[PDB]
Amino acid sequence: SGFRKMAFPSGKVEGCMVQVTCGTTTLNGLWLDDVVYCPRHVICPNYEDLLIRKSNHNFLVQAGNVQLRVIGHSMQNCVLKLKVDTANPKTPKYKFVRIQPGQTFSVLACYNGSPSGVYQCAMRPNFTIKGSFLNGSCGSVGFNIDYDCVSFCYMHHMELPTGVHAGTDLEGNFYGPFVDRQTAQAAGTDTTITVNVLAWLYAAVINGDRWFLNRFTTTLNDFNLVAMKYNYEPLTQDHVDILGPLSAQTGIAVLDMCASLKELLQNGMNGRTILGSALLEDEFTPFDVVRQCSGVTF
Amino acid sequence: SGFRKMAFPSGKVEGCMVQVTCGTTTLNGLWLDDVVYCPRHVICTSEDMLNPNYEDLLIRKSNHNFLVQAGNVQLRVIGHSMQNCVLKLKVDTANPKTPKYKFVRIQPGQTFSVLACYNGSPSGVYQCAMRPNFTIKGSFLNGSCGSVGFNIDYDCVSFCYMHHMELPTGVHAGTDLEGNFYGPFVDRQTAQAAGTDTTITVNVLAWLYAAVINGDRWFLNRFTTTLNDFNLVAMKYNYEPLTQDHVDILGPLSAQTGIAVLDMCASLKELLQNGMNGRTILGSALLEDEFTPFDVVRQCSGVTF
Ligand SMILES: O=C(Nc1cncc2ccccc12)[C@@H]1CNS(=O)(=O)c2ccc(Cl)cc21
Ligand SMILES: O=C(Nc1cncc2ccccc12)[C@@H]1CNS(=O)(=O)c2ccc(Cl)cc21
Ligand SMILES: [Cl-]
Repeated sequence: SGFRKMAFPSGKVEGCMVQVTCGTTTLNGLWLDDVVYCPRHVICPNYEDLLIRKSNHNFLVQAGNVQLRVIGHSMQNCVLKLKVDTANPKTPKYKFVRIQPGQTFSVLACYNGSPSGVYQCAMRPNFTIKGSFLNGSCGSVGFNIDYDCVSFCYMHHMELPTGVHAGTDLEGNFYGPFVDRQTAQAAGTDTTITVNVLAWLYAAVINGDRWFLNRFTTTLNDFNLVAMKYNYEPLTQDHVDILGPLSAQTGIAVLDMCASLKELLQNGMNGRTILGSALLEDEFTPFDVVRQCSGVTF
Repeated sequence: SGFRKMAFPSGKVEGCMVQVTCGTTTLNGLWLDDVVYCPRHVICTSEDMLNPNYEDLLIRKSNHNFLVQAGNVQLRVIGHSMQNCVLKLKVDTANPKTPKYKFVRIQPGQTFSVLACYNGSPSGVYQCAMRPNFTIKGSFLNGSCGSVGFNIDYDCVSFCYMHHMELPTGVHAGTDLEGNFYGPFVDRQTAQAAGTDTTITVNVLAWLYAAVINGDRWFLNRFTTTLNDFNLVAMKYNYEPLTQDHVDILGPLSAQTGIAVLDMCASLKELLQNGMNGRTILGSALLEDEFTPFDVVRQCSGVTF
């Protein structure tokens, strides 16, 4: 029993965090094999023109108490790749993956190449993440684990005026219409991740919370009109298929659960909570629910 | 900016998790130096759980009855002893991944990270608090016994909890790393129930200070309160009494935001009376009590917005 916002064990990622310093700027880097990946804004804009003036020795890379020697540098989109003289002996099995909005991941928040905390979060539909980052956190990474393989999906670049965060995949491509510069940028109007709320309703049923269930079912068309009114993301047939296993485990059809969500949207919780929350939670995917309600280890 | 339920990086603890098997029972163990620590109920059957005589079950065991597995390597048990509700298995190999560590017994209201494990393999990490009724609202399935709670302030890991059992309400009970249970619990399958739980008042106040640091003041009011009048109201909402120690502990956050502890207490009094009226505080529609004053100072900026 119990349902918590659970992050992946961060150990495989901790052994990759380094500190990158260029002039007065200090941020975090990801050391995998003989390459350190970090936000290109560490050199700050006309980035290729600023980088051509730099030499390898201008980049100071520190791994714990050891200084790594930079022997090459190149830029890939908004990420800077620093070739170092030593391959990371702690390099795990890894992939660079680009995630979609609604997908979740663990963030290992770091400062000065030293990990300070781990939390779970989701890529919002507006491509921002509601993280917890202070100055110096740039270069902190987001990841998932599949058995023994770490899939790096996010590198932190910036904070927006509303306190939300923006960053890139590990190939330097931003999530969202953001740019790495000091300019007027704002997060778009956000929406609720509907498939995730439904998965969390299934998790509540598994944990013995059924007060919100009713005898009614609905159609995908009728429900999407309701979702559009409450700033909820549209629910697709793919989402319904993905929720199949949870529907079979609890005996509650996806459109049956949709009618419960419809009634919660039109009428509220009436002083009640679901899994200790007075709001509808959307940062647990269907897979996160299945994994936490059947202990998958790494 | 931002405020999340944040756990400590678990790497230092992952390198200590092992699997302990005794007959048909399999659970987790903590390998530090040449000792594996695990719940003593690993020597019990399901039948034994009603009224187990641990001393009588343990005397019938030899070192080779305990199978300890660290990754793909079997560790050799060369000694065993019981300390309260923990079993200590002396092994032939010291853990090369043993971090700098301490065993600390925490008080209710204190928070810690939990590395949930199954078969000596870590599956997830989450942050939680020792409730005033000495239980924890964890996320544990069968096989999680032996999973540990810890804090890593600076570079030393302070082990504070080892998981032992789930109570009928779905909440969890366990011990410190010396085998002493938190709460009036026993490692028996006897009728045991968690006491009525209360809200950790000092933690809710700390989280209200965190909201002010992050730029939100909608809930403040022009009133103050005496400590006694605050407690008379708070206890009607099942809130823990606020002591002078709690007021002293909130001193730094009061100085950082310019809001006196008893003025923040007055704001809490009003929040309990009125509810939130469709508003949220740090993305929550409930009053959060699983962030200590120390957690807020650690995660929040030193400059208020
Ligand atoms: O956004 C940025 N950093 C930060 C990231 N996370 C949390 C922070 C909390 C406080 C202050 C800065 C934070 C920087 C500097 N600020 S900036 O000059 O506006 C900027 C602009 C672009 C890029 Cl890609 C980066 C940046
Ligand atoms: O509580 C116990 N195990 C578990 C611990 N954590 C989460 C679980 C979730 C599902 C099922 C079992 C779980 C066991 C067995 N059940 S028992 O015989 O009641 C029991 C009693 C005491 C002691 Cl110390 C231990 C136990
Ligand atoms: Cl304590």
